[PDB]
Amino acid sequence: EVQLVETGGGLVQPGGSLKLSCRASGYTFSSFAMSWVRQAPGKGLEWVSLINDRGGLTFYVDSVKGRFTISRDNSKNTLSLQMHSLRDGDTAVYYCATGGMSSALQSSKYYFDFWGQGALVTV
Amino acid sequence: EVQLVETGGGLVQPGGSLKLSCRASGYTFSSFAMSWVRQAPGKGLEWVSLINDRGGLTFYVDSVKGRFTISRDNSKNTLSLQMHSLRDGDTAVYYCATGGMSSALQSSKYYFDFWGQGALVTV
Amino acid sequence: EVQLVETGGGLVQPGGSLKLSCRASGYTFSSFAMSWVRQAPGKGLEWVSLINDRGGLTFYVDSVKGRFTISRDNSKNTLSLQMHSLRDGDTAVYYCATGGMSSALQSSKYYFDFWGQGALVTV
Amino acid sequence: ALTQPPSVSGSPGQSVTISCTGTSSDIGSYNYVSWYQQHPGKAPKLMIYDVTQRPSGVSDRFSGSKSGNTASLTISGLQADDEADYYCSAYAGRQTFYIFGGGTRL
Amino acid sequence: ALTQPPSVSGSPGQSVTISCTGTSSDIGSYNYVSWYQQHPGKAPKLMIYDVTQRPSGVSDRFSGSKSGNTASLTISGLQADDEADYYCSAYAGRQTFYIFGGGTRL
Amino acid sequence: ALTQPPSVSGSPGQSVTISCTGTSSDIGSYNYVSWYQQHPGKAPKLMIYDVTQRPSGVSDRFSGSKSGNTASLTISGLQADDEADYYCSAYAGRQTFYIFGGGTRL
Amino acid sequence: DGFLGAAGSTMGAASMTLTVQARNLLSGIKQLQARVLAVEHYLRDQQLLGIWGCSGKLICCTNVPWNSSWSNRNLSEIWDNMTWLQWDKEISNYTQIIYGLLEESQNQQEKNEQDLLALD
Amino acid sequence: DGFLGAAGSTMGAASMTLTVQARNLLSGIKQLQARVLAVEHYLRDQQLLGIWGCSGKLICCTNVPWNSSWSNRNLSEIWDNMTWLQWDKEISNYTQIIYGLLEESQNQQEKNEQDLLALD
Amino acid sequence: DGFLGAAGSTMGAASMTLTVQARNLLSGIKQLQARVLAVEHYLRDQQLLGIWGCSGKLICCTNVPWNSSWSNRNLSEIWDNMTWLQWDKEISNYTQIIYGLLEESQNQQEKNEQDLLALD
Ligand SMILES: *[C@@H]1O[C@H](CO)[C@@H](O)[C@H](O)[C@H]1NC(C)=O
Ligand SMILES: *[C@@H]1O[C@H](CO)[C@@H](O)[C@H](O)[C@H]1NC(C)=O
Ligand SMILES: *[C@@H]1O[C@H](CO)[C@@H](O)[C@H](O)[C@H]1NC(C)=O
Ligand SMILES: *[C@@H]1O[C@H](CO)[C@@H](O)[C@H](O)[C@H]1NC(C)=O
Ligand SMILES: *[C@@H]1O[C@H](CO)[C@@H](O)[C@H](O)[C@H]1NC(C)=O
Ligand SMILES: *[C@@H]1O[C@H](CO)[C@@H](O)[C@H](O)[C@H]1NC(C)=O
Ligand SMILES: *[C@@H]1O[C@H](CO)[C@@H](O)[C@H](O)[C@H]1NC(C)=O
Ligand SMILES: *[C@@H]1O[C@H](CO)[C@@H](O)[C@H](O)[C@H]1NC(C)=O
Ligand SMILES: *[C@@H]1O[C@H](CO)[C@@H](O)[C@H](O)[C@H]1NC(C)=O
Ligand SMILES: *[C@@H]1O[C@H](CO)[C@@H](O)[C@H](O)[C@H]1NC(C)=O
Ligand SMILES: *[C@@H]1O[C@H](CO)[C@@H](O)[C@H](O)[C@H]1NC(C)=O
Ligand SMILES: *[C@@H]1O[C@H](CO)[C@@H](O)[C@H](O)[C@H]1NC(C)=O
Repeated sequence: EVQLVETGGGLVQPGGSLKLSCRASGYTFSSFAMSWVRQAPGKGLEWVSLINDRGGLTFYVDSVKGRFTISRDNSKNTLSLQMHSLRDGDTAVYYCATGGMSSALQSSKYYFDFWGQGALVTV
Repeated sequence: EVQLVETGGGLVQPGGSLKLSCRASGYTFSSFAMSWVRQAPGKGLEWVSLINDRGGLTFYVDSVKGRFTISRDNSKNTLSLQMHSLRDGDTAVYYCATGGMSSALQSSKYYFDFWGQGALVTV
Repeated sequence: EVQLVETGGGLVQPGGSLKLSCRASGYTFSSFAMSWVRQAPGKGLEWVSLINDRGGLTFYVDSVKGRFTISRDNSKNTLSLQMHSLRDGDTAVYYCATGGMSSALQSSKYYFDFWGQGALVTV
Repeated sequence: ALTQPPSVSGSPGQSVTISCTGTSSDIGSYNYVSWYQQHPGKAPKLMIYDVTQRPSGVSDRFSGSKSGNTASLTISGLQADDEADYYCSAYAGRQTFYIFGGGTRL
Repeated sequence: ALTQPPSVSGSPGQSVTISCTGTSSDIGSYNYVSWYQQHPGKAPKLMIYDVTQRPSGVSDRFSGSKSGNTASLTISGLQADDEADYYCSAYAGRQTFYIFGGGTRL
Repeated sequence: ALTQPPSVSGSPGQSVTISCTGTSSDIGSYNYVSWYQQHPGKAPKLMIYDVTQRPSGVSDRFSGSKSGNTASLTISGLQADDEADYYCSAYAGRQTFYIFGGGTRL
Repeated sequence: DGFLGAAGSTMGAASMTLTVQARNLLSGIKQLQARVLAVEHYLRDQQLLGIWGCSGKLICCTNVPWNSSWSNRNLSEIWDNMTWLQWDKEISNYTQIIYGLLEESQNQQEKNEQDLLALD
Repeated sequence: DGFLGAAGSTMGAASMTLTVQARNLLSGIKQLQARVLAVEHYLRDQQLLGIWGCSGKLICCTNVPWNSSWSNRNLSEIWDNMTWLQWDKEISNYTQIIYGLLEESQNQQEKNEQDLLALD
Repeated sequence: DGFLGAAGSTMGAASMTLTVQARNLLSGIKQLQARVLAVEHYLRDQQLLGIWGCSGKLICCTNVPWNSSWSNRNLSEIWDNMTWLQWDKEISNYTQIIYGLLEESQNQQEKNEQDLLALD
């Protein structure tokens, strides 16, 4: 019913850039906050970035604050993460997920409600 | 004339909690700011916490900011410090004292005007 | 046409103080922001302090924030830097310069437009 | 990061608990400690949210709680298909939004 | 913390000075450097407050001053009963409310 | 601080480039990277401001640009009188107003 | 839509048109009296927002907790399945209680701010 | 107490009833003129608070130092042993001086804020 | 100078007299109607400043970018070589466009602030 599919690039060299986009279906995209979470090949999960439902207010983990841009287009049902510099430590499977925030008039979340399949970004 | 008497617990194990209360008499309790100061058995004095005369605005030293709660009841003439975690470094004689702040319409203090006898908290 | 001449003291011992003043001519003093830049005898240039055109709003580099005072008198066409403590690392040629800021209704600068000859402060 | 046991196991049908331990600024202060189950080769799915809440569609064998700075997930009636890498995720305020623990191989 | 001499002494009747040295962010910037006298086995009592002020009931032998980042307490007419651990306490702003120095055994 | 080559040189009349490399929080984010020429024994004078702008009175042989976090000054038609210590100066926001690089001996 | 277009909309959607109704609040002796009374009403509402510590804001968050006795509906139920007319009727009997609490909250805040500012 | 109940109280105690008097400030041709003048007075006071940089506040701290010539009483003497009526009489002759200084202070603050905002 | 003394001055210099004109904005049936209309005008301007998120400020910076089609003059040219009367004529045709953008900007800001406050 609810689906999220990540599409993006493959192998990037240090100092370059790569845009990763998550396409959503099966739910009202504009009604939920979206976030990106990554998993290094040999580690667990870590949070990368969070964007609210409107898209005007964003938050990042400090390690990517000057490198990654998160944006969304609620008419295209598309979430995009544009990454710069892309250091060797950034190799990971990146996932888009629904949840992580709620816009004051909605019940609290503070959890990631729905996950996509993920895409592997290799530096 | 003016008196402050500390009452509280004795020996506590790490990870527990202990409430220490100072009873005041001989002056108008609600007219003065109150604070807690502690002295480790082999050291000098250090400031722990400060509460204003009304009780709504409080300040703490960073080492106890996530562990100690300071509150007062101006109808009961009682100052209470509820401590959590209580690490080995927290063993000390704790004193309650009058002074340390003044509520804008009063002459400046920035000193501890009156001290109680103190109570020893052992971890 | 445009001139800036630094006048100040010579050799100072650690723990003392020294006032250095820059006299301006050839332009409207009150129309430009002023700043101080210093060069250690064997190094390059570093920014020390910045004062706006009115003189009410000032900025300092962290290494001198608690030691140096920058002020200006737009009627006397005089920029003054009063330095305290003056550690061995403060030996340098100090220069006054026009530029470094613009008061919102002026085109952007963010550069030092005009430099004086400099004066050597020795600790 | 949050601390989790590297590996947890038990007999089929046994109730097995996976703990997660943080500090007062995260697990302690906020009652938002979700749990995820990540099957090898698959994306994580949500198993527990808030502290005691279970998403619709999730079996009633998965439950948990919080005490002090320690949160736990208890899986009753352990099945062969429940062995997966489990993660805890705690809200840590506005400065640090989420902290994940190391994975536990059940 | 503020620096104080570990031990100070003198002949009875002599004027003896106990110094306290801080930095510009505390003793220097704020003229609030109080002094306390702690008799062994007793709670500290206030001896000096602000910089030059003396609480009512305190003998006029206790006085002090401040210059630069150094504050001092001078006890004229030293008595046998004046030997106690003396402390300085300086206001250090809103981020750090009070800083105490090490005690001086008079 | 910004990184500059310790020494740069070339034949008279040759176009010689002096680079300056910073990070994203300074050269990258703000297009305010000025260049100064300091003759030995003299105060620095402004040669380039903003990124591509030249002050009036400055010869058209001095020009520059910015790409990524690297800024550069190119001096075409090198003259004997152009050998001086050159500095780059980048705006780094409100917290750090200006950062200068090490000097380059041309 | 225009003035009151959101009147039948849910509470959430109508919050995006707060400026439209606000603009239309201000926009022979009896007619002059009517204009004077309209001005006094407007000023009474502005004074009340001032006292609460909101001043020039259309959406103002406060420090007064919800009692749960005033209304026990879910947050999503109130914002997604009700109009403002229904809500106003639902909590009419508690309006003055809420207003009193808001005034007290701001008074404490002002004193705490003053005392916080008094610290050197 | 209610409206003006604190009139005989000390300056300190009466500061906790500032909202009560404020509410009572706003609450045939001659009567209409009287209402219009009451509105103009209220707005003049609100405009004056706006100019000083206070806006919707009942207690507003400023950057104007006390001259000491206006009044040389102790801080505790003024707040604990005087009423507001006595204080108003005591400094009546300096009211316009204080107001002028407050206006100038805000003007400088606004320019400094604008220039601070202009920094990239 | 006094009221409107800066009318012929450059835009920059006249910004230092904004309080003087402001004070002079507020300062038989037809005369009463005139006073009532003056009050309504004043309140309309104050409401408009409130909606934009400026409230009690004479200089208010915003988040609306300059289009460059409204006016393509240099910043120093506008502030040093023009009066406010000339400027008002120069951009009269774009006044309502600018006002509309300002209203929208504040609405988004208010929602973002509310959602920022909602984070635990
Ligand atoms: C009226 O109610 C219906 C309910 O199905 C809703 O779809 C529609 O958008 C509403 N229209 C409004 C509030 O203008
Ligand atoms: C709810 O209202 C009742 C009075 O109707 C009061 O007694 C109770 O304390 C209120 N609850 C809270 C949490 O204030
Ligand atoms: C309100 O939330 C509770 C859970 O706390 C749920 O059981 C109930 O059905 C909800 N009601 C509505 C109308 O959403
Ligand atoms: C308000 O009180 C009256 C008392 O008669 C009651 O009939 C009415 O239903 C109440 N309304 C609400 C919303 O509680
Ligand atoms: C009136 O003055 C007396 C003085 O003793 C005081 O105790 C009392 O509280 C005052 N009452 C007021 C201000 O209402
Ligand atoms: C006090 O007022 C007098 C004028 O009566 C003035 O000359 C003096 O400078 C004022 N003091 C201060 C500190 O401004
Ligand atoms: C005011 O303070 C001074 C000390 O600075 C003191 O001598 C005087 O007696 C005080 N007066 C009152 C009325 O408190
Ligand atoms: C104000 O000035 C008049 C001048 O005659 C004087 O009589 C009066 O006492 C003064 N009032 C104050 C409070 O200084
Ligand atoms: C009028 O214009 C002249 C132009 O030379 C200027 O010098 C003068 O200051 C102006 N006076 C004003 C605006 O009052
Ligand atoms: C400038 O105005 C035109 C309409 O006249 C508009 O199409 C254009 O997008 C505007 N520019 C910007 C940067 O918004
Ligand atoms: C405006 O600035 C441009 C440079 O961007 C310059 O060429 C032009 O002459 C300037 N015009 C005025 C009137 O200052
Ligand atoms: C406004 O539009 C009218 C259309 O006739 C035009 O004549 C006038 O010059 C315009 N004014 C400006 C400032 O663009």
